[PDB]
Amino acid sequence: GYQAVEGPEVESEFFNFDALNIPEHHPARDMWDTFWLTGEGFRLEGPLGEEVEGRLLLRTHTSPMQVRYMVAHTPPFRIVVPGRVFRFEQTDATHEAVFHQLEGLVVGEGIAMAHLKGAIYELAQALFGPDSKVRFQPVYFPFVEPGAQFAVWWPEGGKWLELGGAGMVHPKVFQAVDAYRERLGLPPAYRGVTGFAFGLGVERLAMLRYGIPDIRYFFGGRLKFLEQFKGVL
Amino acid sequence: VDVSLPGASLFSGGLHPITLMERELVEIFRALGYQAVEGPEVESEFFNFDALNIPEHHPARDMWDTFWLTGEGFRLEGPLGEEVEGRLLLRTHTSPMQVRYMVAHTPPFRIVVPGRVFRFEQTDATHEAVFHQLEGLVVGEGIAMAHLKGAIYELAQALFGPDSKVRFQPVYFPFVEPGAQFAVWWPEGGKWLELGGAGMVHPKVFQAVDAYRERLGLPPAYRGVTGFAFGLGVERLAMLRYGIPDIRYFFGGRLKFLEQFKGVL
Amino acid sequence: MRVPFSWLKAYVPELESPEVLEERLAGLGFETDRIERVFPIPRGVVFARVLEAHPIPGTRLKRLVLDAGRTVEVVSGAENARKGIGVALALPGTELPGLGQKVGERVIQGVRSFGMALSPRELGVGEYGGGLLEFPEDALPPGTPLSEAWPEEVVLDLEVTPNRPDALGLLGLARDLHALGYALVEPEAALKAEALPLPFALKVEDPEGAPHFTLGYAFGLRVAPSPLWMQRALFAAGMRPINNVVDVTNYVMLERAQPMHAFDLRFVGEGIAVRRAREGERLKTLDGVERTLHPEDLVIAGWRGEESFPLGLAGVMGGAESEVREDTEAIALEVACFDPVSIRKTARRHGLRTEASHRFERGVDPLGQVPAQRRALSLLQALAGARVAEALLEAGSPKPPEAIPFRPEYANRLLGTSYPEAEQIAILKRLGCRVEGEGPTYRVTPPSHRLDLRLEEDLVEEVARIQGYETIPLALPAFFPAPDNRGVEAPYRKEQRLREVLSGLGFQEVYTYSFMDPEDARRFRLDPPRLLLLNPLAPEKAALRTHLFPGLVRVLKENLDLDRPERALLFEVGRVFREREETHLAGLLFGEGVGLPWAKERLSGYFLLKGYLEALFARLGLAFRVEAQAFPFLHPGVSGRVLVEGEEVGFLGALHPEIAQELELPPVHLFELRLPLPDKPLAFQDPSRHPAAFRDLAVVVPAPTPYGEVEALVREAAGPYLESLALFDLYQGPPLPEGHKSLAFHLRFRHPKRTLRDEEVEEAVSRVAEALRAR
Ligand SMILES: N[C@@H](Cc1ccccc1)C(=O)O
Ligand SMILES: N[C@@H](Cc1ccccc1)C(=O)O
Ligand SMILES: [Mg+2]
Repeated sequence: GYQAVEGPEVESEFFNFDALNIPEHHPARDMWDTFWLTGEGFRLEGPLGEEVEGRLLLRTHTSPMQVRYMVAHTPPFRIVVPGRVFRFEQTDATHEAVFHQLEGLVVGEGIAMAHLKGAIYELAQALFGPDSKVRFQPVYFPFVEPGAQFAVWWPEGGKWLELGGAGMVHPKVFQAVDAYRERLGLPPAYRGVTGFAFGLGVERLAMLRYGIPDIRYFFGGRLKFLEQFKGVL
Repeated sequence: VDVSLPGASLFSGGLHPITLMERELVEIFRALGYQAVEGPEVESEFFNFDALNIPEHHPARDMWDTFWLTGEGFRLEGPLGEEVEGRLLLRTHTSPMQVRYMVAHTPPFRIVVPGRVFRFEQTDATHEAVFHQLEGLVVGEGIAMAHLKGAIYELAQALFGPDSKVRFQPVYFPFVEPGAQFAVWWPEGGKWLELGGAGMVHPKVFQAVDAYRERLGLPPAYRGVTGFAFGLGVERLAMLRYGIPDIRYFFGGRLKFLEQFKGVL
Repeated sequence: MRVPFSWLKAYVPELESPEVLEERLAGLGFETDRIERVFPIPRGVVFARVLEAHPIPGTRLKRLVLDAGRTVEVVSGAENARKGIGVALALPGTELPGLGQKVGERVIQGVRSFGMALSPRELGVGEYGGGLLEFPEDALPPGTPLSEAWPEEVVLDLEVTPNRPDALGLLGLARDLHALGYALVEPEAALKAEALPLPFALKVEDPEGAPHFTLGYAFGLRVAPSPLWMQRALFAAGMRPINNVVDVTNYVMLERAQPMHAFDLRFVGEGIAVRRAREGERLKTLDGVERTLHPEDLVIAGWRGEESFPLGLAGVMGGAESEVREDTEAIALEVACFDPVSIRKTARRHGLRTEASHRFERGVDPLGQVPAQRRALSLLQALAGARVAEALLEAGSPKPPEAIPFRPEYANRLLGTSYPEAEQIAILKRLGCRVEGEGPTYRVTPPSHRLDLRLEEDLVEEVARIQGYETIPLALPAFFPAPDNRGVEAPYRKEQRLREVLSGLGFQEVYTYSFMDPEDARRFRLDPPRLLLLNPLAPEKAALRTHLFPGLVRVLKENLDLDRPERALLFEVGRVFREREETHLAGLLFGEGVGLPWAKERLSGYFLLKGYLEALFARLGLAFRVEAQAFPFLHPGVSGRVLVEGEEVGFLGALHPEIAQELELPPVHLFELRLPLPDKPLAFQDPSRHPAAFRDLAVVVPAPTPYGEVEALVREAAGPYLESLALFDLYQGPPLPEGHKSLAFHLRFRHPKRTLRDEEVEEAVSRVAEALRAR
């Protein structure tokens, strides 16, 4: 029951950092190497077509969409957000500056962690298994508490794969949302509701799945490579 | 060069409206976790009638005008690849699949079964002998009618609405008690559409399943579980949806017709 | 952060083993990136004490006389080498990590060296190698193999998230394991302090940067090498022992996440002043680097009369001068809490990242200063036999944390679990929280060293990790989604169906970087990028693609250079950036074209690309057509704008040759559109059974005139019964006006309800011919 929706590759420092509990001068902002932009006459659209402000940059992850969606909608719901993200990093055999992530968010009264757990578990089964399983370890994220990182059991290759992070949507995120909504004239919708969200690296999985060895291969427009996946379905 | 000129005559394909409708309906139920699976067009009187509480010489068998078959060397396969017996015929509805699936699997589950069915009838503007249905079955401990109700309700919303709604009236079917017929609210055209029948899987059906399973060596799996199933006419809906006027139109291989649905998606 | 099993075990005695530990930590929120064994010391190396150190005349070497059980000599070049210290002596026959060559008895310079004393680098306990390991002269009975007092160790390379600054201290972690049910052993700081007054003063001129500041006073110090166990732990922690006093400040900094520095009183003068630096102030830092200060830099200075001089860089690194050496007998101890942001700024402002800087940036326990001072002074009294004053110099009274409201029921509600209230409290309490209240909502005040604990939720994450994330059950939610979420998928879905059709039509999909080389704005005749990077990956990816096709073409090239594909047809959907972010779709064709491989002819070029384009729309149920249009990047004559269902979006054409050649490339064909494509909701329409009216017809018009207008007119005049309208042929033509052309137009007509009476056919036919060239 998850519905797919996309966001903008060029975002505002507000949606990318501020909205999600990410501080300016503290250690958190320092986990994402961002690309800052410049230029005039560029119009960035907010969740309701309004014009928004903030230093421009390249979405560092797909989480900002979490916000735009909530500001623009009403719980309960289940969404999933694919999208290309950008990080300032040196491109090697397993690291890129340009790649894709898949964000997931499910908000509604009653949501708990067990739901997230089942969510991910179903995903595992769907990918490998039913002889596969899931691993959930606590980890830290400014926009979720509890926060966690999850690995998946690959019966074939026999190893644990760290897939992505997830957790229970942070209260200050919900706060942010409602606050911006009212500033936009809308009534608050996220008081008294719960939610979990997750995000995973796509390239990694694609590589493990379709058996690719170099992550650089994806943005390397070589045909001999691309064609290899002609009949994948 | 004159660019406004026509390019190389390349073939632009299309899909049959039933396929489109089928697809659409399927994508809908898929979002509720239903999985699509098909059955055989040629069935055994056992799966078509007997398995579902349908008697031989009583008024029930008399609600489906069946096509009986004949011929030898034809091998009909049972749910487990075994050979089964019974007078051959053309599936009169997709319900038989309900059984084959249960015999072959374990609850809990949600399935949906598209498929072409056959009924001996005179072909007119709104009646065919060959058409399609979409069966739905959800078995598991705890299942109740409210689930069916929500199921159908979600379907309505998915098709029209959220300004649309559902109507559930009691009706009689040998393989479900309670039995019911359901209509859907079409906000646009403003009328009630009788869509299909549904109900809580009948106990004797579950009984049948387990009985055949054991006869096949398998342990019983449907004792202490509940379930609901439903089935709806596809052509009707496709006609209302894509705005077609003659049901005969579907099996009438006319191109001018078929192409009309080229870009439907 | 390095984590030496044995050291941590000193607070958590009941640890089962490094592996079990790796387990336990993973669960508390700490992932181990590596595990290592570390102090293998062959039987050959033993403890020896330097009775005498005689220099060899004419050389920069010394002959050391050692007590290693029996007396013995070695020759050393190490500067720190001198009488009165204990040293690591590898006897002849010993196999060392570094040298594959066994240790022996070599004659060095008139003297036969029996083995050799070792540097940390040589023994393999550290990286140093620029001097001998120095030990308390009396650490062991001369000769005893070192391994006897220096056992191998196991170190865990841990990952401490920024939300757990208290974990930059081994004692912080111990506290967590304790929460799991392990026994915790806090180190007791025994101290015999004296009444006397502190011979210096403290003045905090910048309280914003130094919220909390303390000073300790120790004198009558016997500065000497640190005891083995300490050297061992420090070395294992990846830190290098200097002397007992300095070593102590480090040990404690690693114990509790509290950095501290000892300043030789010799250089303090009248007192310590915590203040910002005066423009251009100079300071030779500890690392022997001479530096100049910026006025934002907080600093620890002293003063003599009317003299104020910098002593160390507040919370980052101390001055080289004030540092503690052998001849020091009294010092002042810096133990404070600095403002993270200033440290962050100042720290990165110069090329530095120290253990101290790191901790202060992540945050220090606002109230850990004093207990930390007691801990350090106690250690000093013990290891340097320090005399310590009972009083401290304090500056700034910080506030304690507040109670956090906590509902056990809510906790469970949130996790989807069913833990009994008591179990929860017990946990929080084991974590050092105070819990008041009778229920159902409680008053929970966290320990000050815990900065990540502010909300009720933070509190829940705790019960969770301590109970174990694996103890949370599995479930699935069920609900009818708010109505405004209904249609949502459409856009995405639309884009994908399209994506799919293409691949099925014959296009290879491609993925291109969203970056752009500002230079290509020229290379390809197009306007400049509106968005630029402030930290580009490279000057050739300093802008944001405004167009898709440039990248495609570019790909074409590089493909040709790697593998030589005869033809190529592909597309790519991506986001381009102009005044607004936009979803674009472009496709490129090149090569011989299609047809029989063996047989001569092919059919390709522009009209091929169009062929496909038209079929695509045929498949999407959209009306598309093209009209010549001048495009800076497209060869003219072979240029044209694109009209999807009655709209203008994108273009199509042959790549302008000037560019074709500016690049080692031959002829290519393009097109780039804007998405989403508009859509025509189908209006079904009954086709009639009554046979159509067929016609043969041709038009003669100027060679310049576009097919368009032609079809347009003919079509607009055909009448309401025109079923079909096609073009089966045309040629310039000898038999007609030099500047005109012929047009083979096949025509069809039909009437729904009845058959078409010829009266209306050859009639409406004129309706056209009339206004046909009547125009
Ligand atoms: N997109 C996040 C992953 C994540 C999503 C949601 C919750 C927690 C983690 C990241 O950049 O790492
Ligand atoms: N396929 C059934 C419809 C139905 C299915 C399931 C339950 C009830 C009714 C029919 O022939 O009418
Ligand atoms: Mg926490």
